Amino acid sequence: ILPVSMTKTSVDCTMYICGDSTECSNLLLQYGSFCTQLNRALTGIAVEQDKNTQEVFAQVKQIYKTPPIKDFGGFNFSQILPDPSKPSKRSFIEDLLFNKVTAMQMAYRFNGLTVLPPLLTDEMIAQYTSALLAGTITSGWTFGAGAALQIPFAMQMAYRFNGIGVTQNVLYENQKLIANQFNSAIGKIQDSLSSTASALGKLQDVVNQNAQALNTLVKQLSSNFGAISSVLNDILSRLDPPEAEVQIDRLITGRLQSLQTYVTQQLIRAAEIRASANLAATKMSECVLGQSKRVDFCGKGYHLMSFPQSAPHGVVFLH
Amino acid sequence: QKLIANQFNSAIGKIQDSLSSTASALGKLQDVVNQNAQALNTLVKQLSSNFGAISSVLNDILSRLDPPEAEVQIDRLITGRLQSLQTYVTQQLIRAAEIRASANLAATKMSECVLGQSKRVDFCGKGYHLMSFPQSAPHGVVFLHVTYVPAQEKNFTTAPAICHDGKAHFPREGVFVSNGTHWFVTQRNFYEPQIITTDNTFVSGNCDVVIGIVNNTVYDPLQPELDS
Amino acid sequence: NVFQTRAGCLIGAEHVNNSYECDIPIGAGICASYQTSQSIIAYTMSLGAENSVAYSNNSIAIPTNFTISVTTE
Ligand SMILES: *[C@@H]1O[C@H](CO)[C@@H](O[C@@H]2O[C@H](CO)[C@@H](O)[C@H](O)[C@H]2NC(C)=O)[C@H](O)[C@H]1NC(C)=O
Ligand SMILES: *[C@@H]1O[C@H](CO)[C@@H](O[C@@H]2O[C@H](CO)[C@@H](O)[C@H](O)[C@H]2NC(C)=O)[C@H](O)[C@H]1NC(C)=O
Ligand SMILES: *[C@@H]1O[C@H](CO)[C@@H](O[C@@H]2O[C@H](CO)[C@@H](O)[C@H](O)[C@H]2NC(C)=O)[C@H](O)[C@H]1NC(C)=O
Ligand SMILES: *[C@@H]1O[C@H](CO)[C@@H](O[C@@H]2O[C@H](CO)[C@@H](O)[C@H](O)[C@H]2NC(C)=O)[C@H](O)[C@H]1NC(C)=O
Ligand SMILES: *[C@@H]1O[C@H](CO)[C@@H](O[C@@H]2O[C@H](CO)[C@@H](O)[C@H](O)[C@H]2NC(C)=O)[C@H](O)[C@H]1NC(C)=O
Ligand SMILES: *[C@@H]1O[C@H](CO)[C@@H](O)[C@H](O)[C@H]1NC(C)=O
Ligand SMILES: *[C@@H]1O[C@H](CO)[C@@H](O)[C@H](O)[C@H]1NC(C)=O
Ligand SMILES: *[C@@H]1O[C@H](CO)[C@@H](O)[C@H](O)[C@H]1NC(C)=O
Repeated sequence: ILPVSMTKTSVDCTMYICGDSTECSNLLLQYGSFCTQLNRALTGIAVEQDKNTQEVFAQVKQIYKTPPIKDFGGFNFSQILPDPSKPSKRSFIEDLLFNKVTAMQMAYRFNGLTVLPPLLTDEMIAQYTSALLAGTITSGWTFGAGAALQIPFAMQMAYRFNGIGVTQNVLYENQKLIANQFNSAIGKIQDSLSSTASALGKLQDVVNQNAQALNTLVKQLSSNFGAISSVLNDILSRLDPPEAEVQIDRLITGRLQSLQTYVTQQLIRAAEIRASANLAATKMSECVLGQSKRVDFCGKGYHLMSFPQSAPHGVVFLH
Repeated sequence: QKLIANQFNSAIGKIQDSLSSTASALGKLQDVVNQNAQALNTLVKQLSSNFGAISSVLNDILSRLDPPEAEVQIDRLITGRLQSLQTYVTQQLIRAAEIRASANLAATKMSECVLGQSKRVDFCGKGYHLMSFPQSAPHGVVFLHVTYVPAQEKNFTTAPAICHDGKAHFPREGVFVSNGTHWFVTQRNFYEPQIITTDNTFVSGNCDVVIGIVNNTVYDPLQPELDS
Repeated sequence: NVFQTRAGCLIGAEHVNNSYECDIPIGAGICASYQTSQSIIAYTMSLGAENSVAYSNNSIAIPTNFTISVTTE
């Protein structure tokens, strides 16, 4: 399991610092481009948050669809292939995942800390991971090397053994024995996903970091920073413009700094992700679309194929 | 070889136009330059901010005030400016880690792509990979990945195996194909059908196991020799 | 002339059913573009052409010919 994109955030710095107040908002202009260079930082994040989801999931130029009649030789893919019944069209296993990953946002937009929507819907991501999977099944591994080429699936596993040094005469003789072992293996994933909350603990932390970083960024409004009171509207009602300058500029310089701390946290955290969205984009090319000769890159043991499955703000491979 | 010469020499021909006619070609590199000139330019405009001081020109306050009061005013400029560098540096260290991550991916290719041949799919570019040509660029590097992409297709009926005497013949490398009459073995990624012989295939098991095996005759090179 | 997205209420762009490559991304799978008397349009992003790969258990497709393509990374 890998994180891919992190929650796209955007801060309104004029509104967070001086809440809806004229006497204060004028003062924030002296500090100048601080406000305007944050949103240049939080935009550079939110742009590559689309680039990550772009590079990982869509490496394929066309969207393939699963052929209706399934003879794979006993391999039962119904689990990982899309289900038309659900209102959103997503494979059975993805649904087990979206249930794991999960006022609060009413007190975030009031201050400025908003959440932009991701470019690609959770629905569209499910159409890619249907194609990639539908290419891997039918077309072999060549659909990423060019136009897809259909191949009998049971003959594909005969190749993917010739990679790991098991001569293909082992497959066809064992095909039924492998069908049972494969179809049962996919059977165990369901329980390990559904019965264990720590399954997505990577992704659930990627979400619990932002909701932790934004929530803390709102509590920062409660700090005096040496000012006589933390409510911007008290000081203005309680003091003259001459003295409020001394008091307010202690709040601004404090709050405006509490964003530059938040942004600096994101840029770092968004580099942590941009490093994981490469490892996810590297697998997706070298693991799903190919066969990986790299030991323990695609998981313990000799590697045959991988099945991508979308997850909230992340991706889940079945190796 | 000649057919590839024309296809290769023409491929390099197209790169020129795609480079010269499209400004977005280097848009990665041109942004790497446009970030610093954007970060430094902003770092100069920061000198125009009052930070709560009575005026933003350091030489005004000193001319306009005593040393006792200027301490109160100047230390608002310093603490502001000195912070506006710690913001700039923090931006660079992050941005220079973004690059240090890309200069590894460029150093990894240069070893595993140019100097070798990469078995890693879509690491060295879409399609099977042959070689890469590094080309310098300002504050960057530009690879020319020469890749092998199959083109024309034909539907072939295939079978995993062949019953000859009941021994199941499997291909050493390649698969069995049929144009509808004759069964041929051919290599996967290019169509070069050869006649099925005991030296194109190897023997394993029997016909009571394999699923999908088809009947045929497997030509034997030896039989016509001893028949001589 | 007010279109509704999943991202939010959009104003000033005619909705278009013709899904193209994303030009100006917006959010929740909507992309806007100035291509069209001209005006701004907005439409559901296209993922690329849909292609059914004909699949059957006895059939394989082996390429008879190739091209050498040079790509710039
Ligand atoms: C693939 O496996 C699934 C479940 O492992 C099969 O679906 C089940 O089919 C039985 C009937 O034999 C029903 O009683 C169950 O309710 C079904 N379960 C689910 C989750 O749908 C499916 O038939 C198998 N397909 C193939 C081709 O073997
Ligand atoms: C290889 O191992 C598999 C299981 O790992 C064996 O298949 C099992 O055989 C026993 C009979 O002794 C059955 O009770 C199980 O149901 C089988 N499992 C499956 C998944 O089919 C198989 O027999 C072993 N083969 C050899 C040659 O030892
Ligand atoms: C393989 O494809 C190449 C082109 O992709 C073919 O070469 C072309 O052949 C036509 C004749 O029909 C000429 O007009 C072109 O000038 C050729 N192109 C080049 C670059 O030489 C080639 O004939 C094909 N080979 C097979 C066996 O189909
Ligand atoms: C399938 O390919 C085989 C081999 O090329 C064809 O058999 C040959 O056909 C040619 C005429 O097309 C004859 O001159 C040869 O004598 C045949 N070979 C033998 C060993 O008899 C066959 O005709 C092809 N069939 C189809 C449907 O394409
Ligand atoms: C390929 O030929 C073999 C014989 O060379 C066929 O084997 C026959 O199978 C049936 C069904 O079990 C038996 O009743 C016959 O006795 C077998 N023939 C012999 C000579 O033993 C085989 O069926 C053929 N392939 C297919 C797909 O039918
Ligand atoms: C192979 O058969 C399928 C069956 O529908 C067809 O769509 C496809 O075009 C055929 N291949 C070629 C090269 O025409
Ligand atoms: C291929 O599928 C057909 C049904 O379309 C079936 O009759 C045949 O036995 C299958 N062959 C193999 C090898 O799976
Ligand atoms: C899109 O097409 C449907 C039917 O194809 C039509 O009812 C609908 O009005 C179209 N959308 C717009 C914005 O015209």
